[PDB]
Amino acid sequence: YLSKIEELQLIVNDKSQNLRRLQAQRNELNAKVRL
Amino acid sequence: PPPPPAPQDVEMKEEAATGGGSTGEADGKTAAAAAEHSQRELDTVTLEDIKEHVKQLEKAVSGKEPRFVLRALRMLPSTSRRLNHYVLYKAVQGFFTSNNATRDFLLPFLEEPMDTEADLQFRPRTGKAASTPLLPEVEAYLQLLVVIFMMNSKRYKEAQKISDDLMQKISTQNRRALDLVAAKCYYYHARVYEFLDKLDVVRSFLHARLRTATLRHDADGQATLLNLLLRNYLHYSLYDQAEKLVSKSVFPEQANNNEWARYLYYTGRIKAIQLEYSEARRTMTNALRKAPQHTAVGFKQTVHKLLIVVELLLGEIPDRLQFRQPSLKRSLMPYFLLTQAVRTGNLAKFNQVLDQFGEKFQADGTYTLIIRLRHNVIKTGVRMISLSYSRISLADIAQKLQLDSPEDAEFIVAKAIRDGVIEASINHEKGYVQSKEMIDIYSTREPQLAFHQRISFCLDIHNMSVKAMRFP
Amino acid sequence: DLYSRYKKLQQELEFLEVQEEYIKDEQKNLKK
Amino acid sequence: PKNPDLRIAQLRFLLSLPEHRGDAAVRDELMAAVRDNNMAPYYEALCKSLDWQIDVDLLNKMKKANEDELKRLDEELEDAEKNLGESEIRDAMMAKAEYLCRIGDKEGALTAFRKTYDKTVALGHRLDIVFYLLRIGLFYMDNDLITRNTEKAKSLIEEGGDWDRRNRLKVYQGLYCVAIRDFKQAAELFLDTVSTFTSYELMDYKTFVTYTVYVSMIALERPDLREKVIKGAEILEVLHSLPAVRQYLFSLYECRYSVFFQSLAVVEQEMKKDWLFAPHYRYYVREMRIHAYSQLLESYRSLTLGYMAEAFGVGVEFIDQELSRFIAAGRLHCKIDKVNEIVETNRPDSKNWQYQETIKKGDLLLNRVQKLSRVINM
Amino acid sequence: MSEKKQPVDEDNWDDDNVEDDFSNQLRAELEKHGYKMETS
Amino acid sequence: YLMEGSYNKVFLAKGNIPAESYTFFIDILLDTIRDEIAGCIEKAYEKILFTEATRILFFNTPKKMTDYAKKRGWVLGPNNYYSFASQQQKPEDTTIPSTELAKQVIEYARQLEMIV
Repeated sequence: YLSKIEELQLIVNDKSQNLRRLQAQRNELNAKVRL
Repeated sequence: PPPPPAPQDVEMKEEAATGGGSTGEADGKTAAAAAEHSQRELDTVTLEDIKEHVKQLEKAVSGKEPRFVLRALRMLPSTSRRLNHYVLYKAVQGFFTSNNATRDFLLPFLEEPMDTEADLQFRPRTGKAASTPLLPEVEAYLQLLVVIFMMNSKRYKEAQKISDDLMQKISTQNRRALDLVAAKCYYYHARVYEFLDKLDVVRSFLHARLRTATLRHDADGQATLLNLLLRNYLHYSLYDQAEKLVSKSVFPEQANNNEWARYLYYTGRIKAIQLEYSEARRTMTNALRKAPQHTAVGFKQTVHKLLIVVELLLGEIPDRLQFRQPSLKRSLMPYFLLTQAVRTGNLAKFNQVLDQFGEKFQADGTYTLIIRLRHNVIKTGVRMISLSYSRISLADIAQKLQLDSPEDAEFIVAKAIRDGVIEASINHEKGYVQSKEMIDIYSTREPQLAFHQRISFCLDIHNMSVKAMRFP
Repeated sequence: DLYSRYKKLQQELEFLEVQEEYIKDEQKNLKK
Repeated sequence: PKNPDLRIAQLRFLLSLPEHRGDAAVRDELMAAVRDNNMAPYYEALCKSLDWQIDVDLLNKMKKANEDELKRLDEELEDAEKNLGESEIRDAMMAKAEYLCRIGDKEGALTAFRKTYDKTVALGHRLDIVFYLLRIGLFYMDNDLITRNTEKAKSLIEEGGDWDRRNRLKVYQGLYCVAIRDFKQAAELFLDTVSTFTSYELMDYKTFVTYTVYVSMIALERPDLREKVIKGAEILEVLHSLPAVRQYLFSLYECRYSVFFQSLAVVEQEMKKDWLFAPHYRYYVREMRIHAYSQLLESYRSLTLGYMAEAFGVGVEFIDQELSRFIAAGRLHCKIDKVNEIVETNRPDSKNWQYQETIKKGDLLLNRVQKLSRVINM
Repeated sequence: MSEKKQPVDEDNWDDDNVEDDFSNQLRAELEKHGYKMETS
Repeated sequence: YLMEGSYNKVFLAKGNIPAESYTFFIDILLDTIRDEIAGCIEKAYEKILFTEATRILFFNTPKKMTDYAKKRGWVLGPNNYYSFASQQQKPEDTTIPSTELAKQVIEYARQLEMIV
């Protein structure tokens, strides 16, 4: 029960998948604008 | 028997998207909040507050809560057939006889989907199971075999705090569902515990309940429990208001967007009742412009009867007739006449309105109004006339405003300098003010000094738009 | 499973730190 | 068929405001009851005027004659509908039954208006609808009548409409915009003065001349003032018979202020004694005065009151409460001193408020639709 | 709580009340309140 | 009535203010009269004379008002009173308001950068 705390609290921090989802989308966007 | 199909339908539409829907939105979801059926279910809570909830009467007694509380099981995919068991029991209200199995038989019913099986892992099914049956019961407080069951049903919701802080071996983020419920129902807690008396150990329930939402789930708890604490200390006397003065941690993401509004109204009443004009009236202003809609009558009207009282104490106040609901008109009959007594400089009227409606001023209960309202009369007069004339005499304003002597007028000028309205001196022999207005004061750099805050404020809002662009 | 429950999400944290840094550089190239 | 009934509006206002002549209305309006078979001047004056000691059988034999005309209407309508006339007998019964609403109360309305309300088939069969409700909505303090029938006329009667009668609608809407204090729409709606010589709706064109002057003394700008009362002569001659009015306007172009007090006080005496003003003329006079004062302040900067008391009389402590309240009414941008006696003209726009209004909108607007931008979230 | 029939449904204010308190009054009226002096 | 503007409602109140030893507190009330006189004797005033020190101050002349002429940096004029020769000590404060606003241009212009 000791360190059963923080890893789901790091799964809280998977908004970087969402913010960097927008950044990955944007990479595709302007990358293919360039292409 | 033709109307109860409507709670039969909307009930199943609630626990469909909520139970199966938000449980499916809770299994692995919600990087921040993918459980849109949390907020959808709260919109159905508002629907149950607009409508009758489910079975307060509904032409029968006690139909849905003995019915739907059973048989979820969370098993092999023939548990949609358990939803078919939920649906096909509706020939009991339609064809059969309805029977009384609420408020007395709910006490094992709440154990029943837990006693079907070890049903499922996530606690929003349990808080759904002790909220969505029991929250239809909290709004019938006729104080006769119905408030003790609000009492006990919210002891089961105390067992939802117990099954909130001690669930998922710590930190699955279902508070972002359950505090979404444990906002609303906890207010109902402080409703029903204050339907009879002041609560004193529910103060402590609230205290440790604030402490569990400290850091591991600082999401929707701290602000709503902060409202319960604020209205606790507000309904009670003024002793614990130095708390925010030392523990000012009152700043969430302000998600609910009405919680932040009426919350900032409430601490507006706090700083108002301490002593404050400017900050108090500008969060009266800010909470006033954050008043959501006109979708609830009266709740802005009476709260706005209480909103502009510090502006009644400014002396610079207009009369709220476009705010005036005509249903509020019969209740602002003292209050229209109160601000009538404000702008009139009469004294017999000043004590005549207080004399006439001191009982409604007790319903106000904010008699710091009257201790400084005569003071507000003399500040409005000196603000108007001091604003008017550059070199007036104190004998001019004095024996017009019935001051009868020069020396207390010199005390008015003295404490007006001390309060800093005008730079009025005295041609010091016996009074007889020599003074000035103040124009040619400055007008050019001083505005573009303010434009640092206008446009630094604008770039604040700019980065609010960039972070607003961070959403999709 | 607190042996390596704690550790493994950091391995999948560093890399998106690097591209989180790096998308600004590539967009900075696409300005060029 | 409106003008003596517009005099009935005049005369119910005579019943209403002047209690100096506490019974002039029963004199000339009961004089209007014994003629025209009008039974209203003891219905409403039975309710509103005096105790009516005895006029009972003398006016109920004519209420009996009102019943006789009413029942030969109630025989002419079905004894005439044998002919195939599209709303023609309906026109015959709405003329004399809306004229019964002229004779009687709103019973004449409900047997008249609501009866001819539905099978309106032509323009005059809606022109008499909208006009012949505008009369009674004007006679009473009613607002849904005179606004909403004209809303119907904007819908029904027009489809583009006649040039003339839509200007007549502009005249009726101008009468509401002078009932309410709608300054630009009164004078702007009274712009033509061409198609309105004397209709059956116009019991006096000179009253219409008063109606346009009493608002063109507020809303009209000074180049617009010379554009109307000086560049336009079509109104000049019918107020050339009103030379004190014309004197007040040219004085208003001159800013001589004692004749402002005189003829403005006379205009106030009329303003007491004219309907559709009583809820409104409190705003009038002082606004009139600040309409004079500002250009007075545009005269120059460091003014003394004695130079003003030449044009004012004893305007020393008069302008104390007057000018101090006009400053205190959020108006009259100046500063004032007693003994050094500084008067101030300023208010340079490119200063702060032109810089202010956009964020005045875009703060409650910003938090408003920003608040709308979070309903999507939770 | 909107549970009824209803879901179909200082600048110059404090001064619109005092200015609606003296509604037929003599707030200004120069030639009246100013030249009642020398009329007798 | 204190904050209404009557320091003589003090002496009208002290006619019957014992109030079970409400004597020390009304002496400290006299203190909060006199040190506020030490604030409000020339706040935005031209000057006063001795009789104003007889009215607002009391006890005619102790060495406490002579102390008031010799504690705060006071100009005891000949039957005359001054805070200073100027009472305000020459306010210009910078005579240069511009360069610190260029420091506002330093950090503010930096704030315009890093964002878009």
